[PDB]
Amino acid sequence: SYELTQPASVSGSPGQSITISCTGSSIGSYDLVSWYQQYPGKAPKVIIFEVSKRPSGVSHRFSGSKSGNTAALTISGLQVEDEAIYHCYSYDDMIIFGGGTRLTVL
Amino acid sequence: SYELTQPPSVSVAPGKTARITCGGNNLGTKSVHWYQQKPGQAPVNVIYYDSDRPSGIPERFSGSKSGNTATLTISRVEAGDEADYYCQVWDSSRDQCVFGIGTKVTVL
Amino acid sequence: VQLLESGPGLVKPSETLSLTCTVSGVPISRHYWNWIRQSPGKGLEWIGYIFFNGNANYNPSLKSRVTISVDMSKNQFSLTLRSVTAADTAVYYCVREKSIAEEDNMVRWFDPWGQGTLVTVSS
Amino acid sequence: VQLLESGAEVKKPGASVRVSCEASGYTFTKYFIHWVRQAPGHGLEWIGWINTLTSGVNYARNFQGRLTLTRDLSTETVYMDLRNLKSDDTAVYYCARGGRGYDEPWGAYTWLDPWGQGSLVTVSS
Amino acid sequence: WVTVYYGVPVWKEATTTLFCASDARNVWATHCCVPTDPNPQEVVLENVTENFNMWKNDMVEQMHEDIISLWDQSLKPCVKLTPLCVTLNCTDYERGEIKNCSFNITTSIRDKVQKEYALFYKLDIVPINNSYRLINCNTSVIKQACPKVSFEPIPIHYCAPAGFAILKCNDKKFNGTGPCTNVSTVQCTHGIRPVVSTQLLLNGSLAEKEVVIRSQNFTNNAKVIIVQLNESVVINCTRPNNNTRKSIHIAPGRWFYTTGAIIGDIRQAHCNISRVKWNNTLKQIATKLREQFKNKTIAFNQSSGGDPEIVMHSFNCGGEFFYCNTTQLFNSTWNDHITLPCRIKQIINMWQKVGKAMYAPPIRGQIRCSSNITGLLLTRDGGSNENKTSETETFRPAGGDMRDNWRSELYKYKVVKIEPLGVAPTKCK
Amino acid sequence: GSLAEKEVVIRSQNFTNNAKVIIVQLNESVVINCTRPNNNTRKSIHIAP
Amino acid sequence: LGAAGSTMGAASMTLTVQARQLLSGIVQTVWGIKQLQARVLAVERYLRDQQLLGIWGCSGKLICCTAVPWNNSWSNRSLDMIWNNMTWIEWEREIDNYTGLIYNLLEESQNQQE
Amino acid sequence: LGAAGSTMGAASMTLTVQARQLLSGIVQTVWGIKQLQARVLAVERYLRDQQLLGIWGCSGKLICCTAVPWNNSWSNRSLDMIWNNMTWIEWEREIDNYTGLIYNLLEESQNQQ
Amino acid sequence: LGAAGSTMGAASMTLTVQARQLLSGIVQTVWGIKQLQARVLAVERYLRDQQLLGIWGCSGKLICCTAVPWNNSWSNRSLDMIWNNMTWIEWEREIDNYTGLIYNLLEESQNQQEKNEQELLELD
Ligand SMILES: *[C@@H]1O[C@H](CO)[C@@H](O[C@@H]2O[C@H](CO)[C@@H](O[C@@H]3O[C@H](CO[C@H]4O[C@H](CO)[C@@H](O)[C@H](O)[C@@H]4O)[C@@H](O)[C@H](O[C@H]4O[C@H](CO)[C@@H](O)[C@H](O)[C@@H]4O)[C@@H]3O)[C@H](O)[C@H]2NC(C)=O)[C@H](O)[C@H]1NC(C)=O
Ligand SMILES: *[C@@H]1O[C@H](CO)[C@@H](O[C@@H]2O[C@H](CO)[C@@H](O[C@@H]3O[C@H](CO[C@H]4O[C@H](CO)[C@@H](O)[C@H](O)[C@@H]4O)[C@@H](O)[C@H](O[C@H]4O[C@H](CO)[C@@H](O)[C@H](O)[C@@H]4O)[C@@H]3O)[C@H](O)[C@H]2NC(C)=O)[C@H](O)[C@H]1NC(C)=O
Ligand SMILES: *[C@@H]1O[C@H](CO)[C@@H](O[C@@H]2O[C@H](CO)[C@@H](O[C@@H]3O[C@H](CO)[C@@H](O)[C@H](O)[C@@H]3O)[C@H](O)[C@H]2NC(C)=O)[C@H](O)[C@H]1NC(C)=O
Ligand SMILES: *[C@@H]1O[C@H](CO)[C@@H](O[C@@H]2O[C@H](CO)[C@@H](O[C@@H]3O[C@H](CO)[C@@H](O)[C@H](O)[C@@H]3O)[C@H](O)[C@H]2NC(C)=O)[C@H](O)[C@H]1NC(C)=O
Ligand SMILES: *[C@@H]1O[C@H](CO)[C@@H](O[C@@H]2O[C@H](CO)[C@@H](O[C@@H]3O[C@H](CO)[C@@H](O)[C@H](O)[C@@H]3O)[C@H](O)[C@H]2NC(C)=O)[C@H](O)[C@H]1NC(C)=O
Ligand SMILES: *[C@@H]1O[C@H](CO)[C@@H](O[C@@H]2O[C@H](CO)[C@@H](O[C@@H]3O[C@H](CO)[C@@H](O)[C@H](O)[C@@H]3O)[C@H](O)[C@H]2NC(C)=O)[C@H](O)[C@H]1NC(C)=O
Ligand SMILES: *[C@@H]1O[C@H](CO)[C@@H](O[C@@H]2O[C@H](CO)[C@@H](O[C@@H]3O[C@H](CO)[C@@H](O)[C@H](O)[C@@H]3O)[C@H](O)[C@H]2NC(C)=O)[C@H](O)[C@H]1NC(C)=O
Ligand SMILES: *[C@@H]1O[C@H](CO)[C@@H](O[C@@H]2O[C@H](CO)[C@@H](O[C@@H]3O[C@H](CO)[C@@H](O)[C@H](O)[C@@H]3O)[C@H](O)[C@H]2NC(C)=O)[C@H](O)[C@H]1NC(C)=O
Ligand SMILES: *[C@@H]1O[C@H](CO)[C@@H](O[C@@H]2O[C@H](CO)[C@@H](O[C@@H]3O[C@H](CO)[C@@H](O)[C@H](O)[C@@H]3O)[C@H](O)[C@H]2NC(C)=O)[C@H](O)[C@H]1NC(C)=O
Ligand SMILES: *[C@@H]1O[C@H](CO)[C@@H](O[C@@H]2O[C@H](CO)[C@@H](O)[C@H](O)[C@H]2NC(C)=O)[C@H](O)[C@H]1NC(C)=O
Ligand SMILES: *[C@@H]1O[C@H](CO)[C@@H](O[C@@H]2O[C@H](CO)[C@@H](O)[C@H](O)[C@H]2NC(C)=O)[C@H](O)[C@H]1NC(C)=O
Ligand SMILES: *[C@@H]1O[C@H](CO)[C@@H](O[C@@H]2O[C@H](CO)[C@@H](O)[C@H](O)[C@H]2NC(C)=O)[C@H](O)[C@H]1NC(C)=O
Ligand SMILES: *[C@@H]1O[C@H](CO)[C@@H](O[C@@H]2O[C@H](CO)[C@@H](O)[C@H](O)[C@H]2NC(C)=O)[C@H](O)[C@H]1NC(C)=O
Ligand SMILES: *[C@@H]1O[C@H](CO)[C@@H](O)[C@H](O)[C@H]1NC(C)=O
Ligand SMILES: *[C@@H]1O[C@H](CO)[C@@H](O)[C@H](O)[C@H]1NC(C)=O
Ligand SMILES: *[C@@H]1O[C@H](CO)[C@@H](O)[C@H](O)[C@H]1NC(C)=O
Ligand SMILES: *[C@@H]1O[C@H](CO)[C@@H](O)[C@H](O)[C@H]1NC(C)=O
Ligand SMILES: *[C@@H]1O[C@H](CO)[C@@H](O)[C@H](O)[C@H]1NC(C)=O
Ligand SMILES: *[C@@H]1O[C@H](CO)[C@@H](O)[C@H](O)[C@H]1NC(C)=O
Ligand SMILES: *[C@@H]1O[C@H](CO)[C@@H](O)[C@H](O)[C@H]1NC(C)=O
Ligand SMILES: *[C@@H]1O[C@H](CO)[C@@H](O)[C@H](O)[C@H]1NC(C)=O
Ligand SMILES: *[C@@H]1O[C@H](CO)[C@@H](O)[C@H](O)[C@H]1NC(C)=O
Repeated sequence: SYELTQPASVSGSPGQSITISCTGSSIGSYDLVSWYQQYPGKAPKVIIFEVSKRPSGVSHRFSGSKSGNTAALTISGLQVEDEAIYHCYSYDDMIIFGGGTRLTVL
Repeated sequence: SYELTQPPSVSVAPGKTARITCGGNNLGTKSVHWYQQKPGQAPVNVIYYDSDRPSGIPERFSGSKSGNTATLTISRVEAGDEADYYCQVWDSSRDQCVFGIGTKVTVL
Repeated sequence: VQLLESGPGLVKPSETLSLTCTVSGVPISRHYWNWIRQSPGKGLEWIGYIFFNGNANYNPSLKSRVTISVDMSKNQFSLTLRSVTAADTAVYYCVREKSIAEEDNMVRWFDPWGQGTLVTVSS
Repeated sequence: VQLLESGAEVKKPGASVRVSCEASGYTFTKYFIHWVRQAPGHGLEWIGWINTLTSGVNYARNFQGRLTLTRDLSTETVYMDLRNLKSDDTAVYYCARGGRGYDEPWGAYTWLDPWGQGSLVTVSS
Repeated sequence: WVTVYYGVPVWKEATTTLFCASDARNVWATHCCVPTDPNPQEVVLENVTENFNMWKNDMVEQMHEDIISLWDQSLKPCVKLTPLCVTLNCTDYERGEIKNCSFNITTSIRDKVQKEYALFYKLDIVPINNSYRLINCNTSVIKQACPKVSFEPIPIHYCAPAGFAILKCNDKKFNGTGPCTNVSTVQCTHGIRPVVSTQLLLNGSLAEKEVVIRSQNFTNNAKVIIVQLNESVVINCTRPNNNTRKSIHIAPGRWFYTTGAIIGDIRQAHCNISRVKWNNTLKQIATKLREQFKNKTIAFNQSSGGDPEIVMHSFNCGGEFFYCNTTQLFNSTWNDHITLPCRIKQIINMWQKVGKAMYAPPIRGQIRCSSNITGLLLTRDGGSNENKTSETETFRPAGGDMRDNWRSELYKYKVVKIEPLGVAPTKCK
Repeated sequence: GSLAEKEVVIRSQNFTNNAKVIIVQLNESVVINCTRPNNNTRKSIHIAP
Repeated sequence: LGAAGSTMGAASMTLTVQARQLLSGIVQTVWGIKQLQARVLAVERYLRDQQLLGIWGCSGKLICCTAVPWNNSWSNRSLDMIWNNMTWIEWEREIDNYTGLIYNLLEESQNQQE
Repeated sequence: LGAAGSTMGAASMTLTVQARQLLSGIVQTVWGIKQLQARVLAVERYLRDQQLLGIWGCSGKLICCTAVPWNNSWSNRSLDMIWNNMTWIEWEREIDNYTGLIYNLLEESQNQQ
Repeated sequence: LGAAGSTMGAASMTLTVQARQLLSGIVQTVWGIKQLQARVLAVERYLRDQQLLGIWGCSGKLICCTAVPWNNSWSNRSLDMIWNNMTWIEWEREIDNYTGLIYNLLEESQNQQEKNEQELLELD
């Protein structure tokens, strides 16, 4: 939704490092874009806190970046198990979620 | 209160060291400060403790204290150092500043 | 940093002397204030010290007639001598007092000595 | 920590639905609770929140006048009462804990860790 | 050489327990309070800087905890009303505002069934025919406040224990956090009346020059904005319904006090607020908000919350708990008398404490209280609209967190511990 | 609890008085696997207010 | 407190009277418990400082001379900067990290090594 | 306790005899609370006096030399009239009027000046 | 604190070393009562020793001078037999029933009479 203009999908081979991004412009007023991951049939979960803080239970493969209007998630060493829909979370006096990017693994 | 006594004057050749003394009762047990006054000018501290010089004052200035005597030592005295040099102590029994007589240093 | 003296420059015999000195930088509550005078041809004579609070002391030769005021709002101080004589002709110096907290109150020579203002007493 | 939605429901247009969400494993009053819906083809839409201690609320503009969010402290449960349901409202409605503890500068935002399983509400003629 | 000094003028932020002081029946009493200092002269810490923070201020937390404790201790020994949690036979005696309810006390004293009646407000009655339950009959215990105990908002001063000091910020327009330049040291705080209210703050202090609006973060719309006025507005409220008290013997030795009869007619409770003072005050508030939000329009709207305590304005006049309708006041748009109807309740879920409730006995009616409007608790709630709506911000009444009322009076204070020892280099032995 | 450092040791206040409890401390632990595999679920009853 | 914003040197000139000894007693149910605990703690704090000064052989003195040379690795500042520039608050913070060390040195040098 | 009914001179020995910590001793939830509170208060009183003595320049002194001359408005009499006649009880009753004055003078003369 | 088995002389050589005080704490409603009582008593014990040393004329110095003669009703054992042939524990037991007596005597001579003598010097 709004500025969180995520690509419809991404893909790559196992072991490939890939990037998912929304790079919405309304970042600076909150100065924060967090990330969520969701599996089909399941509730979404937080993978990244604030900007690039990885909580317990989340793999080191997942590390984001924020800069200017940049808002991105990099998944290093892509696993089959990482197939999911990924989303940007932002705020502009209200919570805005991105449409999501569908990640598949080749 | 407290006695600080200095000779009226000393005299050195240019380039020689002046030994400007100050005496008093157990003067060496008190912090002894010295200052330089150019005629017509406000004075400046040249030393505040044994071997402790303030910034802004050149290496010519040194001095020390022992026993009942304090000495201001000025090596390589320049004509520009012709001045009245004085000693100072604080007298805690009166809680007052005590100044010495002042020694005129002549540079030949 | 700088201390600048001022005053009538000339007072009459039997006139009370009042000298106001301004502190240009650091607020006056930071250090102790002190006045010293030098009669022409003489060495230094300490007058007294004051502070932000009521901690003060004076030279017994003047003590019964001397106070120094504090103006915190303007960073000013003023030396007042209720004397009558021409023997008080002197250069008055505005100095700030520094010290090290040791036994016997080892007060430092007053580094920021000021410029000195000559006060003449004459009819 | 767990958070559990009531099950799925089916309504006709011009209807209303009541969806509960039960909290467990943490002090209810320590965190804000947000509601979000997942609409097919649209990703996620934030709807609103409650304070849980004071039942202060915030609702998105398109829910004002139709959505009420309330709570019952004695059961540590929050409810969504939504009226004037349209077929356009078919979505999975989820609850989650907002932020961090209430007493934090951004404590209402950036978490949503315990998302519940989500309750599908279908509205259809 | 390391020299040891004692009596050194330094301190560190620290927490300790503060104590009650009052001028010297009421709950604020000398078993918990001591006499005040008639001359608590401030000491200015000339040229020091201190960082203050009204949020996350433990003085607020203590005020909250002790007020709760005092209330619990005060109600602890009072009459349980549990014997009355039976089905009521209710009819009437604005319309059916007050109902005449009949019931069977089947235990009481001496194990005889006693037919009895009482007059209750509809707000304390739950349908279950014309059969009703008490609003908090089950799931909690309702106790009657003791008739001998008053809860008057006597200004309370908090005082530091020896070894501690309270620093106070005298800066004008302090925004609630950050450095304060004009810092003074005090022995005790100013007296703060422990007044409890929701939406609108009563009998607090006033701002020195202008209305000052404080927030932890204005962007974060989840936070409460505290508005302190520099001019008060006086409002007088009343409960005109003259009545008689009925003493019912419920407990083996104790008594329940209810309303037995109404004298004269029934009229809705109300508050009288000036038309002029109110909208002039809003103009001032709106001006400050316009500055804070960069010229977007300021609008005032109604509470949309789910708590009866919040959607209605809430206060206590004498022993009568009032729920007043303020939708009439928060209804305006600021770019470039008023009678508020009220309701009365007998069962109060004070503190949002689960499992507890209290009952408020009648005080014979014809009560009017004048009070000072000193500030507001409100929140902003719009967002995600830069390309969707016009540039208008909307604010609505907010509250229910009692710590906000107390925070608004403690914003200028901090507690520190005095640390008299320290060391420094010297030249001595 | 704790184990004896070298060997099983036996302590008593008195060994002829049979009314005393003999405390035997082992120098090795024995591990016991206890379980109740009978699966259940909880019922919440509103007993009192 | 007092002129805490003054330099350390200036502040020390009134150290004698800053040390006003504003202790409870000389100045003069859960509530009962809290009130009692507070009195006990005030006593413990008072004694703790007196005990420590006793350990260092500083009891009875406002200003106590040590047997420990100043260790300059604790700070690069000259006496002039320390005493006639910095305040006591600033100073203690600069050397707050060496407090335990300093205390240990004072205890040994004034008692075990004399 | 001891020869309270004796002249102050005689009592100069009594004085030190009774300077025991009579404020402390060995004995061995309401009753426990009442006694604990009493014990804490006894400690505060003890310290209050020790602190006051330190303030006046008295430490470990049962007889402490002062820096304040006796002021005759304070029931002067004579030295033999008190040391060899009046008891401490009687004496203090006459001096009670000046207690605050005396304490202020003791602090300033012995230590502050 | 392991010198207890050493002789009195040997152990006294380390009183300074072992004068650990152990007064400063660390980590600075019935259980609350019990612990509060424990803290109060610890303070009381501390103060009792300090008050007692003060009443005897002791400065805090670990070994105090005296003004009371030792006598044979307490012990007629020679000094080597006491200081080098015994531990402190044994010694304390040997003279334990004279503790009250000795303490009263220490007080009477070293500080009660001595202070009276000091007043006489001040009068002069
Ligand atoms: C009441 O009024 C006072 C002024 O009188 C305000 O005081 C200060 O306000 C600033 C506001 O920014 C406070 O916070 C500062 O945050 C900066 C963050 O920048 C980095 O991080 C952000 C994300 O968090 C990135 O977007 C950004 O690109 C940067 O990477 C810090 O850098 C600041 O520290 C620096 O400057 C200060 C001087 O201002 C120096 O002292 C520091 O050493 C450092 O160089 C700073 O932390 C600031 O903390 C407030 N001061 C105090 C004492 O609190 C109040 O904020 C205002 N309050 C309200 C409610 O309005
Ligand atoms: C754990 O191991 C220890 C040994 O390390 C055992 O301890 C011994 O236990 C016995 C039984 O209780 C004790 O025996 C007593 O001896 C007394 C005499 O002691 C003096 O004389 C002997 C002479 O050989 C010296 O060795 C000794 O040092 C003393 O100088 C008797 O008086 C005792 O009672 C008898 O006399 C009284 C008189 O009034 C009668 O009333 C009694 O009925 C009885 O006849 C008794 O016999 C022995 O002293 C203990 N040794 C030590 C070193 O203390 C523990 O028992 C053991 N524990 C277990 C659980 O097994
Ligand atoms: C002690 O008092 C002094 C004097 O008031 C305080 O310092 C002063 O701080 C203000 C800023 O709050 C300075 O004003 C402005 O400074 C900027 C930057 O140089 C300049 O561009 C502006 O035009 C304006 O002058 C003021 O100059 C400064 N004065 C001095 C002498 O430093 C000081 O902060 C106080 N300290 C404490 C601990 O309270
Ligand atoms: C209830 O609230 C109203 C405001 O909403 C108060 O209104 C006015 O308050 C003032 C001060 O109490 C009254 O002033 C008095 O006016 C008379 C006029 O004859 C004058 O003689 C007195 O000296 C005094 O100035 C005023 O009457 C009153 N009414 C008006 C005109 O608005 C009112 O007092 C409040 N009533 C209470 C106390 O509950
Ligand atoms: C603070 O808020 C209170 C509302 O709780 C304001 O009203 C005051 O309320 C008390 C009762 O709680 C009134 O006292 C009572 O008066 C009746 C008179 O018949 C007497 O029978 C009772 O025993 C009791 O004394 C008090 O008069 C009333 N004050 C006013 C001006 O109406 C209070 O005024 C607010 N402001 C301040 C500064 O406290
Ligand atoms: C407090 O907030 C509510 C909610 O935003 C405000 O009510 C809203 O008012 C607007 C303007 O009158 C309504 O928009 C228009 O309504 C007409 C008639 O139904 C429709 O044909 C237009 O297409 C458009 O929707 C809006 O529907 C209405 N919302 C609700 C839930 O009632 C209210 O005016 C605000 N009050 C204050 C004092 O700010
Ligand atoms: C709302 O707050 C104001 C204060 O901002 C309260 O004003 C009070 O007004 C009365 C006079 O009507 C003052 O009493 C007088 O004080 C002078 C003091 O010099 C004395 O000489 C007179 O004999 C008389 O006692 C009262 O002090 C003043 N209160 C304060 C705190 O200054 C007003 O009553 C408050 N209204 C409500 C409803 O709470
Ligand atoms: C438990 O308590 C009993 C009774 O007090 C202790 O009994 C003692 O046992 C020893 C060894 O059997 C006896 O020693 C010998 O007894 C024969 C008797 O014919 C005698 O001829 C020998 O000369 C020698 O005394 C001892 O008398 C007997 N005790 C009496 C008072 O105590 C037993 O040892 C205790 N056990 C433990 C573990 O404490
Ligand atoms: C209670 O008062 C009585 C009467 O004054 C005290 O008894 C005796 O008092 C005299 C002084 O007045 C003591 O001094 C000696 O008197 C004898 C008289 O023969 C004289 O020869 C000596 O040179 C000396 O002056 C006398 O010792 C004392 N007698 C006794 C048995 O004590 C009595 O002491 C007072 N009670 C207390 C506790 O002080
Ligand atoms: C409280 O502050 C407001 C600030 O707006 C005061 O109202 C007047 O505001 C105008 C600007 O719109 C200024 O020109 C006037 O000088 C302000 N008047 C005063 C007295 O400050 C309002 O009057 C203040 N109230 C009180 C009691 O001081
Ligand atoms: C624990 O204690 C037992 C005795 O209670 C020890 O048993 C030893 O067993 C061997 C034969 O396997 C014998 O030769 C030894 O003489 C026994 N020792 C003793 C003291 O009885 C056993 O080894 C001990 N366990 C450990 C780990 O030390
Ligand atoms: C001040 O004390 C510290 C801590 O004991 C000393 O720090 C280090 O000491 C080791 C030897 O034990 C040296 O190898 C390090 O190089 C020292 N580090 C630093 C920064 O000095 C320190 O030397 C002492 N300084 C003085 C002047 O006595
Ligand atoms: C003892 O001290 C008092 C207090 O200073 C002296 O009496 C005061 O005298 C002034 C006038 O000079 C009066 O205004 C005070 O009211 C008096 N106070 C009291 C308590 O009497 C007194 O003269 C001194 N006496 C001696 C012998 O020194
Ligand atoms: C109360 O009880 C009477 C007698 O059974 C019945 O006639 C009346 O309708 C009841 N009223 C209500 C409100 O239940
Ligand atoms: C109405 O009040 C009367 C007393 O006037 C009482 O007898 C009757 O039972 C009450 N009716 C109800 C329904 O409570
Ligand atoms: C009391 O109980 C009797 C018997 O069941 C019933 O007829 C009567 O209406 C009840 N009265 C009330 C007030 O509930
Ligand atoms: C609003 O402000 C105007 C200013 O002219 C005033 O006349 C009016 O009484 C105020 N209040 C209301 C409710 O209209
Ligand atoms: C702005 O203010 C003017 C004058 O009060 C008014 O005519 C206009 O309608 C307002 N516009 C908005 C955005 O409310
Ligand atoms: C003194 O300065 C040097 C850098 O020139 C630094 O490495 C050293 O750690 C400093 N020492 C202290 C005590 O601050
Ligand atoms: C002061 O003297 C009067 C008698 O003139 C007496 O009543 C009063 O109690 C005395 N004050 C004190 C503190 O003893
Ligand atoms: C020891 O001193 C006490 C107390 O003075 C005395 O009673 C006893 O007779 C003395 N004994 C010897 C042997 O000197
Ligand atoms: C004190 O009494 C105990 C018990 O009788 C005894 O063991 C100890 O040796 C006694 N001390 C003296 C000096 O008699």
